[PDB]
Amino acid sequence: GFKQDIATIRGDLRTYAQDIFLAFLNKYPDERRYFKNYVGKSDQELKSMAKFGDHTEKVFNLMMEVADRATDCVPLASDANTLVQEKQHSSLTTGNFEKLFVALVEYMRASGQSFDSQSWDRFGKNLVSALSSAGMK
Ligand code: HEM
Ligand SMILES: [C-]#N
Repeated sequence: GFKQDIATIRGDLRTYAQDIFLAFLNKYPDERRYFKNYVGKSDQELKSMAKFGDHTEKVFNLMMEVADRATDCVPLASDANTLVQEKQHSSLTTGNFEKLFVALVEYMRASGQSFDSQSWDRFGKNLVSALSSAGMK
């Protein structure tokens, strides 16, 4: 279930974070523009870069914190507020986050691993809702 999936992801966080983030960028290539350092680079070029792995690890660490702190896949308002108030998130709308969870759910369903993809879909939905409540346009 959802709780186990957090453990699955955390067990190999760097690998899953890079794979899912790439799945996001590749499904929605318009989103790559937000990430100047990643423009014009293949998956393998990005995986070779320590900074790319470090960035994706930090993002997915926090996502996993928000997921673990949630009750029944409903995230805490304070966590949504953190995400809205991140300086690097200033120009973003909830659609950016919606896209990320579409790609994440797609990745889980395509994977050989037994992810609770429906729970991640619900979690994504509830997070988008919470981002809006915290003031994200
Ligand atoms: C739940 C999902 C997300 C989480 C937990 C998250 C979290 C974070 C964190 C912790 C950082 C700082 C890490 C660092 O300095 O490298 C960061 C940076 C950033 N985030 Fe997110 N983020 C999420 C989704 C998104 C989305 C969907 C976008 C837009 C497509 C986005 C755009 C950015 C950008 C542009 C930066 C700065 C990257 C850079 O200049 O190196 N984030 N995010
Ligand atoms: C945020 N990536």
